[PDB]
Parts: sequence; structure tokens; C-alpha cells
Amino acid sequence: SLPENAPNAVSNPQQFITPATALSAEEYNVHEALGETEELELDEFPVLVFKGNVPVDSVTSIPLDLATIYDFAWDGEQNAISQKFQRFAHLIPKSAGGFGPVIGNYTITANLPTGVAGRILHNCLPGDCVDLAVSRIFGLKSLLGVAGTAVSAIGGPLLNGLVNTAAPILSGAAHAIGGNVVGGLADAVIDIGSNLLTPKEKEQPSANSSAISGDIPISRFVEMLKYVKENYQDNPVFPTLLVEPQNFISNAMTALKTIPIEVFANMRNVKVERNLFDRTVVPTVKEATLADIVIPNHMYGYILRDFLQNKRAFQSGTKQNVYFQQFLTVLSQRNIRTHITLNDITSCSIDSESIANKIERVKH
Amino acid sequence: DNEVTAEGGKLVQELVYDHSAIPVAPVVETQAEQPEVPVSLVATRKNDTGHLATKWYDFAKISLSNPANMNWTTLTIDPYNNVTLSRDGESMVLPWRRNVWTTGSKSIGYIRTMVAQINIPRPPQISGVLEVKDSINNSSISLVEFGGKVEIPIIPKVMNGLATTASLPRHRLNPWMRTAESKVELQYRIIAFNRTSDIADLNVSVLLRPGDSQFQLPMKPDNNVDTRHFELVEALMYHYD
Amino acid sequence: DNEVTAEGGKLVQELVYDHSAIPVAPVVETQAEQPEVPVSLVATRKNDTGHLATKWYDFAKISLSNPANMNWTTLTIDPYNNVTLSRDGESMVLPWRRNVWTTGSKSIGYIRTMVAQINIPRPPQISGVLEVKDSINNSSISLVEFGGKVEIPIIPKVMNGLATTASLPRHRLNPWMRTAESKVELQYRIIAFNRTSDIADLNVSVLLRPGDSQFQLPMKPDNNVDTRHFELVEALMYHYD
Amino acid sequence: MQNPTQTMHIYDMPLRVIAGLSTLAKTTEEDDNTSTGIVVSEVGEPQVVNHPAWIDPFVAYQLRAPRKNITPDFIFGRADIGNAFSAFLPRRFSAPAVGTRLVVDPVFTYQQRTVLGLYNYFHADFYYIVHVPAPLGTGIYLKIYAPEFDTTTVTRGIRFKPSASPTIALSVPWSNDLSTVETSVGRVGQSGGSIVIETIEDNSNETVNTPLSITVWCCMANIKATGYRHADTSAYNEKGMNFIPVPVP
Amino acid sequence: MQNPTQTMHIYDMPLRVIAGLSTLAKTTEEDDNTSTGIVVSEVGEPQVVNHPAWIDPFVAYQLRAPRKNITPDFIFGRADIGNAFSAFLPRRFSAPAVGTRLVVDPVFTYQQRTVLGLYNYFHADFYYIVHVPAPLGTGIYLKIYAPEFDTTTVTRGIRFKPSASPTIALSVPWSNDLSTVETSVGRVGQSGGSIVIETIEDNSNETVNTPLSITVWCCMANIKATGYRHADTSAYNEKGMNFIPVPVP
Repeated sequence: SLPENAPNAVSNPQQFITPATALSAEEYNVHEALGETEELELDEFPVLVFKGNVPVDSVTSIPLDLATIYDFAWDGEQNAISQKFQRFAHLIPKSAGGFGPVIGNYTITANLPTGVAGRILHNCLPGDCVDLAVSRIFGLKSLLGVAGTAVSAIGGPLLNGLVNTAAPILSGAAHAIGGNVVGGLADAVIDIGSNLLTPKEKEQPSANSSAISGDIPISRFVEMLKYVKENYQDNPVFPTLLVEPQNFISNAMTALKTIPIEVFANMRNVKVERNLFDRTVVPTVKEATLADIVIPNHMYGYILRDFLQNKRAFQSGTKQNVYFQQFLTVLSQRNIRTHITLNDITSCSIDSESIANKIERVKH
Repeated sequence: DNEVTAEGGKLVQELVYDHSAIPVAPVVETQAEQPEVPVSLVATRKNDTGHLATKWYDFAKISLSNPANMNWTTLTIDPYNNVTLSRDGESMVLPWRRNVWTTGSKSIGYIRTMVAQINIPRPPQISGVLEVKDSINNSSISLVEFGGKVEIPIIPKVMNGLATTASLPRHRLNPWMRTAESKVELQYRIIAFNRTSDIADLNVSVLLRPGDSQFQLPMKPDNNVDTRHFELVEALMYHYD
Repeated sequence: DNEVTAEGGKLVQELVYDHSAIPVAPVVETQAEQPEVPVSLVATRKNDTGHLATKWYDFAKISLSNPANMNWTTLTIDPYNNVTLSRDGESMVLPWRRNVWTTGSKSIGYIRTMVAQINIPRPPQISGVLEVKDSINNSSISLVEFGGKVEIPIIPKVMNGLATTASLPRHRLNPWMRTAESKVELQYRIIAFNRTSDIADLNVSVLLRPGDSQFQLPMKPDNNVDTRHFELVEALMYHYD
Repeated sequence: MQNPTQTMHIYDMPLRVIAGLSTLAKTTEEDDNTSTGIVVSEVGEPQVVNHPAWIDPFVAYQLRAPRKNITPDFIFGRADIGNAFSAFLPRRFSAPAVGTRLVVDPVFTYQQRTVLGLYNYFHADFYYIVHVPAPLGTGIYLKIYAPEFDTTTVTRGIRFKPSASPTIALSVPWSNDLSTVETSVGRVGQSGGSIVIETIEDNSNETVNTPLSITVWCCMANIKATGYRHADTSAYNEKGMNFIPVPVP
Repeated sequence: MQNPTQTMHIYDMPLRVIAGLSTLAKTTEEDDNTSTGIVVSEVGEPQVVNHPAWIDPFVAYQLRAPRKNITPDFIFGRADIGNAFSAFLPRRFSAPAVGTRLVVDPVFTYQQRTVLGLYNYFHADFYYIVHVPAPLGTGIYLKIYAPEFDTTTVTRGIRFKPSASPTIALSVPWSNDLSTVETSVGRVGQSGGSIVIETIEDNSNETVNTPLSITVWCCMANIKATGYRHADTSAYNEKGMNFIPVPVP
């Protein structure tokens, strides 16, 4: 499933704000003829990966590490995506895209009243290139400058980021008082491969809800998706979702901050192999929060270069100069391991000021 | 090809369970077949037990000595709350904690969910027959010669016909068994035995594929092991006034 | 036809030597066939080893115990000067003392002259594999199950490929081996072994038909045994400055 | 235009077993141990394996599913060693206790280590022939599978009785999330070519000398190496290729 | 039944000259130096040589007559290396005086010395490409042949003028009374693959920097080795083929 549509040579500006990621998928190195498709009903539950408030005019990272992921719409220990990583050793992507092999989609949704109005920039970078993720988080670069970025305007008078399910019962709710159940069942049984409207979500459009969604790529060198958690700190595989709310004014023409959103995810694009029994080392889902980000050893000079080619990171009192003094301090620390964390570049101490942080770093 | 051995049994083509839902030799990364429904009027879905039904899992070891009395011996298999079938990764409790209802197949005339394999290695200096009863009630009997292999599908304890203290009306009327009350149990005894002065013990193991179990209502995965209090089965199956 | 035995092996049709120059069951007064030449460009004659190639001769006995180390064990067969192969009457040294040159056959890809049979009788309470290497070098391997029969043709020590102290230029260029320097040797070791508390020793014997050896220049019979001085092999294979 | 591929030939196969075992079946029609009770297999019925380092064909259980093995060829240097200098090498092990576990690690010949030592990265498939000689009062019941992540993880494999089928044979293909690991390092968490032997039961006599020995042959089959290692441009000379003049008196 | 011959492939030919010389003729119809006066040849007209370690074909003078080279195969071990890891390797020499003599001894690559080091006896053919860059006032007249027994013995060869044909190429086959000499020893009195360069005349200007340099490429072509050398039956292991478990915290 989850096809590979061929675009045109030139992208039409009325649909896309960036060029296309590629004109063909990138299915080398992935061993697609290897597993066995395993469609159980547990795969059809989505996962509430992120829920909460998100600051306006700042890129927010959502580390989308599906092996150790937590579900905020469920109180249990495992969920629909992480139990798939408990049961099997090998997960094999079905198809691919312009970034890498792709294993799922995400969905951003936000129920807003009509008195606020803004827009959302979103992109999901594979994690083979985490520099482009981290440079966007630190305010050094914007999301509009990398291919694959979409813009969706949640306001509104606008029916964009919204979820409408219409329950999967065999009755279809044919005796409903004062209105029609739109797109539920006993309208159309639209296939997962096809992409159509039912017939009733063509004149409704409150229940049609043009979604804010992308895909979940992994990385373009692995053959399958065997998770070890020591190897993926050295060569990361799982992607990172980048979200940026831009304008968001109120009816008093006052710029808002910290809007509420929530992100759903599913992984319905994989094949399985090597079913495992009574194992000891498990992928250890962290309770109640998240994963963080891993910056490996060979990514340091790429993060270092992007601060240096930024005129705003040198002047004091700005947000980029805070991260850059926190970045130079962590490089002068003592690391027994071969990677640092984004949280280490947020909860660190401070010195004075920029140049002496670099002279002490070329000696260490 | 030339060694003195005492191995050989029924050659499982002659056994009567399914041989496609419980495959004799599945291919290395393939998935097993979906089992048959009890009746055409129940709800149906895609199976979530396909990869799990290709794996005989180590459950328990029983010792096969010279019997003294004539009594049976009950082996209780509760796949819902048992810290041997819930380890990490792909364990057997995973279909029983994603679902609300569960059932089996009615190919023999009664519902019969989980299957157990008893394979017996023996030296040539011991011989005998193990007798395995399908449930607590006077159900079907499987005879296991020493040095042979057999598979025994098991009745759930709910559907054995006996009137117990719990005994809900949906137990005799519905084939759907709310998943936490789905324990199965078999009885065994040694029915024939002869030996020499060389061996006396003859330990065997019980393998536990979850063949022809079905499920109905797909929830989101519940927590694996209840590490709080183990008194919960007494507040579940006794029900004081 | 009904006894408990543990005998049976490869049924020598599946072995690869000749089966006509080394016959499996020759008729009682007949003569064996002449072996094949290494190449069509060497000299040829009538064979003088035809009646001798129908007789497995008792050479040596080796003991087959539980091995401790992993080392090989070399068995040297020098058919020219050895007081076991030169008794009286029809002995095996007789073609090696009427001739100037000798060679073997190249059916496997290298010259391989004398053949040895290792037949193993065993009680049922012991089992294992004997591993026989064709020469000192990394040549072909013959596996001998206990309770079985195999025939192993042997490379001469001259043509094993190793560069030794003697190492004449005709050794790598000519297939003809001046008859006194024609010793063969095989290596053996126990590669698998299991037993019980009944037997531990398992003696076997090595039989030594002179299959597919050829000869070139027919002299008049030299004397059989050199009963004067046994230091002659040190003035023949060391050659001080 | 591509630089030409050159071939070298090896001629007559050192350490080849030319007299095999009689208890190991050659065809699938002469093997019915899965049917009655002797082998309880969770990976299927055994398929026929033809390998040059063993004289006669044999049936082997597929411990992993057979695949194609993508070989990336973008860097400088590539070689197909491919059953050259390949042998079934034996080792002896004692059977473990009921709780413990035995991991057999693969081995390979000296001449395979030399030629593969000209490169940096490799992958290969593996074969195993397990033989348990069972004297009389043997009631051993064994279990063989392939290890995955750690010490306790169990996968689908075979269970068998050595008293009625003494020889079993296995087929272990290359399964890894990275093709072409480094030879001396490997990926952390890889399977490689290891197998796992485990004792289920011991229903033997008192007279049988227990902890009964196990013999395991291992052959390292089709090898494809990648990455040309020695950047030596200097020239070498040996006396065999020279002009040696006759010494003048 | 013979033990099977195994083949290994080498893939894309290290140190291959892919941009050759323009003064070396590709066909015999574009070469007439024997006709007028430039090359005085006593061994015939040059024949076309196709070799993989040089991109374009070239005409070479046969310093010895071409033959078949019997290879005796009766001992254990045989290999056809056969243009594998083969290269034209250059060296510089100064031109000798009129009385003296220059003997060029053949060379071969490191990777040829490794694989041929698994055997004891060998033979091979040889090729030479001689280039004398002649600036302006060059009147050199050279002489090339193959040495036979001692220091003074002269055979039939070629004489040429480098001012009008700067590049000459040669073909030296294996000629010896013993096939397969020992590699490190050789036969006493053998020819091998050596050539001999001798200066006849020096009719150059006073401005030319004399003793003018000579460049000689040498390639050691078709190699057949005999006699398997290392009798090592022990088994070896590297970390790339093992099972490396994930380290537990």
C-alpha cells in the first residue's frame, strides 16, 4: 500500500510551495521482497504521539522514534506501534518516497474557534540528515527553505485541521435524527488504496476536513529496521517532525503565543519477519513523555558551521546566541559516549562570551 | 540411517485438528492460515494470531514416572495472566490483551481453542502410554505412546459443560468468552508403563501453539503484566454474598 | 536375517577410484585389469601387478580410542624396504624390485598410487567417524563411519607438492618416480566418538592392495631383503654438504 | 565501458568430504521424520542442498528464509570468493544441561582468511551438519535455533530425537540490517552465522556416559567481499621470475 | 571423476594504462619501419599483441619464437593466475656506453607476489615497452636482444633509431629446459624474462644531455603456478563472520 505517484517535472504553484522532493522514489538499499504482510486489527488504532501547547514563531521538534514511542490516548504500557517492535526483530518498509523508505503518516489536528487565525508549517526530515532538523530548531534556518514543506492555514472560517470519524458499525446509523452520517458506512466502503470521496462528503464539507499530513521516512542506507538503541545513537534512522505556527492573531489584532495542537500517527506500511519470544532486552518505551534527539559524533562540524554562517548568532541578547554559547560549552565538556543530546544544549550553564568559548574548544 | 532407536508414532496426518491453521512445517518467514469460524453467523475480521501460530512455545515440564494410583492430574493453562507467556517482544498474551472477545473452532462438535504438543524422547529401555483428556469433563481422549508425538486441542474451562459457581448465561449460549475468562486445562495420567533398571524418570515438555483461537473486538494494547496484587482471581471467580 | 547389528556403510559403488583395477569381488583364479595411464605420452607395457592386485594384504593395526587433542597421525607405507611386505613367495615388494620406474593414475587430478582399505567391525555400543587424509598436504579427505568400509588411494610422498630437502627436478615434471623413492603415507585422526561403559578400544586393521600402480623398465629380480645395515635411508634422504 | 572482470580457478577442492554420512538423507522423498514424531520442525520440511565441499546432496532445515542478498558495488574493489577454499570443518561440543545454552560460532579455513584479507567488508551464507552418535539407551531430545539479540531470546527452530535421526543439517543465510559488515568488527546486535543448541530432556539410562558429545561441521559458503584494502603501488620481485646467470669459474 | 576446478574473478584491473602512447603502432599495416631504415630487425616484423593491462593493441617484436608451454600437472596443486593483478610497471635507466651493456630484469606487482606465494613452482611470459624520448639533435642507435648464457653472448634481435621511432615493444615468451622453475631459486643458466639494451652509436649534438634516459615498462603475463605450498589444516576466524551480541547495560 501507500503508493508512489509520479509528479510532473515542474511543480504547479497552486498546490506546492517547495519543489518536489524527487521525481522518483529512492528504493535502493531496502529489501522489499523479504518479509510477510501481517494485517492485524491492532494496526488500525492511531497513536496520539504529541499533545499539548506549542510556541508560535519557533520550530518545535517532535522526535518520532517509533520503537520507544508513547501514546497519550491510552494508559497502557504498550500501544499499536510499539508492540509491533516488541513482537518482531525486522520491520521492512513497503514503499519509498523522495527522502527514504516510508513507514507511516502523521496527522496534525487542532480544534480552534473562529476568533483566532494563523498558519502551520510542517515537515518531517528523515534523521539521516539531523543537521537540517537541528538548524531549524535553533532558529538558524526556516522551514520554507527545504524541499517537502507544506503550509496549511488553520483559522478560521477554515475547515482544515479537524478529525471526523463516523463510527465503524455495520448498521451505518441509518436511523439518525435530523441529519446524515457522512462517510461512515452505508454510504461507501472506500478502499484504502483508492482515494475518493464517498458520495456524501462531496456536499457536506464540514465533515470532509482537508487534513494536515505528511509521511514518516526512515533513512536510505539500512536494509530493514532492526532496532538496537546503541547503533541508532551512532547512525540515526527514525525521523523528526518539525512544526512551526507562524502568525496567529486574535480578534483584538493581538499576536498570540502557545497554541494547542495534537499529533496522530500510524505505521501501516511495514512487513514483518523474525518473530521473537521471551526476550530480555526490549525497546523500553519511556513512560509518559517522549524520546529526545541524538546528535552523533560526525554531526558536530555541521551544526558548528551553520552557527558560523549566521549573522544573528554572534550578536548578544538574541535567542540564537543563547544556543550557540550552550553549544560551545557542551563541546568543551567530557563525553565518555560518542553523541550528545538536544537536552544537553538546553539545560547547560553559561560563560563569557563567544570567542573565548571557541579558543578553549580548539584545544580540547 | 542405521542406528538402534525406538522413535516413531502416528505421523500427524492421521490426527484430526486442522493442519492448515496448525501447520506441521511452516515456511521460514510465512504466516499461518486463518482458522475456521464456529458458525457462519458470528462476527469476523482479519486474524491477529498468524505469526504467533507458527511457534511452539515452551510452557511446562511434566515428569513421567511409574504410577501408583489411578487419578488424573490437571494442567491449567491461563493465557491471560501467567508470567511465562508474557515475557517481552512477541509473546502469547498479546492477542488476549488487544481484544474483548475470543473463541475457537467447532470442527469436532464443541468449541476447542488452544492446542498443546507432547513430544516424548525415550531410550529403548522404557515403554508406555500417556493418556491426555481434553478437559475436566468426559471429553475426547488422546493416547501418547512413549517415543511419539501428538497434538491436543483443548476445551476452555467455561465450555466444558459443568455447572460451576460462576456459570454465566452467555457461557452456554454464545461462542464468545470475554477474554480474561478463557483459561483452558487438560488432564493427564500414565496409563501404561514398563521399564528396566536403567532409566526411571523420562522428563517431557509441553509446547503450546495458540492454534485456532479467534478474536472479535480490537482495542489498543493493554499493559502486559499486573505487578501489583495477585489476589485478583479470588475477587473474580468466587463472588461472596 | 534377524539379528541386532550395527553394520553398514557407503556400498562402494559410490566411492571414486576405479572398480576395475581395484575390483570389489574378483573371480577365484582370474587376474585384475590393467590400470589407466596418467597421460597418453608415457611409455606403456604389460602389467606385472595383475595377480597381486586381487589380494588385500595385512599391513598394520591401529587403535581407535577417545581422542584428546586434535592432531593427525601419520602412517608411512614404504613398499620397497619394509619387512612386512617382503616375506616369501608372492609378496608385494616383487613389482618394486623388477622395475626401474613406477607411477600411478591421475583420475582425480593428481597422481595417486597405492590403495588402503579400512574396514571397521563394531558392537552397537560405540559410534564415531574416522577421518583419513590422502597425504601430508591438504589433499582429499575420506570419512570412515565406524561399522563401515572404505578404500583410500594414497599420494606418493614425492608428489604431495611440498618442497623438501630431497626435491629433485624430475619430481614435479615427470610422472615416473625411481622405484626406491616411492613411499606413500596417509594421515588419520578420530573426528567423532561416543561410547558406553562396555567397550573402549575398537582395534581395526589396514589392508593394502597395490591398486593402479604402473611400472616401466623391466629388470631381472633383485634380492628381496637387505639384511646388512639399516642406516641406508639416512644416506639416501638427507645429503649433508 | 567497464573495467574487465577477471577470473581465477582453484582446481580440486581441499578438505572435501568424499565419503559422507549414511544417516543424512539425500532427497526429500526419503525423509519423513517430520511426519511421525522424530523431528518437530517449526521452519518447514528440509530442502535439498548441493554444495561442493561435501560429496553427496543433503536435506537441510532453513533456519532463516532464503533471500537474494543485495551487494552494494559503488566503492572501489569487489570480489566473489564463492565456495573457493571452502570446507566443512568439525568441532566437538558436549551437550549442555537443561537450563543452560550452547552457542556455536562459525569458523573458516586459513586460505579463506588470506584471500578475504585483501578486502574490508564481506557477507556470506553458512551451513551446519550436526551429528549426535546415540549408542543404545539414549533418550536425548534436543532443540536448535538461531539467536537474535541477547541471551534469552528464542525463535522458531527444530526439535529432534538423536536416537532415531542421528544427523541433522541446517541452512543459515545472511540476515542483517546492513549488507557487508566489516570483517574484523561486525555490527553490534547481528546474528551472523551462529546457531544455538539447547537440551530439552535427558531420558537416558544410567549406563550412558552423559554429557553426550556433539559434533558440528561448519562451512562458510558464498562469500562476496567489497572494498580494496592495500593501497600498495610498489613493485615486488621473486627469484623464480628472474634471469639467473650460470656462475662463471 | 576429477575434483572440480574453481574460478575467482577480479573486477576492473588495477594499474591499467587507459591512455596509451601515440608513437606505438596498433596494426601491422601502419608500421613500415623495417622497410626503409629505422628498425633493422633480425626476428621478423612485429605482430599484434592484445593484453588487458594496456588499453590499445600494439605491435611487438618476437625476441623468441612463440610456443605452447607444456605445464606438468602430476603433483598436488595447480593454479592459472593468468593476467590477474597484472600491470605494466615502469622504471628508468640511462643508456649505457658503447662498450658496456644493460640488463633489464623483470618485475611484478605486490598482489601477484601474494597469490603466487601460495605455490612453489611457476612459469610466465613477459612483455616490454621501451620508450626513448628523443628531443632534437638525437642520433642514438640502439640494440635490443635476449641474453642466453653469460655476459658476452649475443643473439638475434632488433636495432632501431629512437629519433624516428621513439617507442618499441617486445614479446619475451618462456623458454627454458625445465618447465616450472622454483619461484625463489630458478634454474642456473636460465633466460627468464630479461632483455639486454646496448648502445651502438652516439651521433648526437653537443647540446643534447647525454647519457639519455630510457623508460622500460614490464608486464608479467600468463602465470601458471604448480605445487600447493602451505600444509595448514587448522581453522581461522575473523570478527566479520561472527555473531557479535549487543552489549547489555
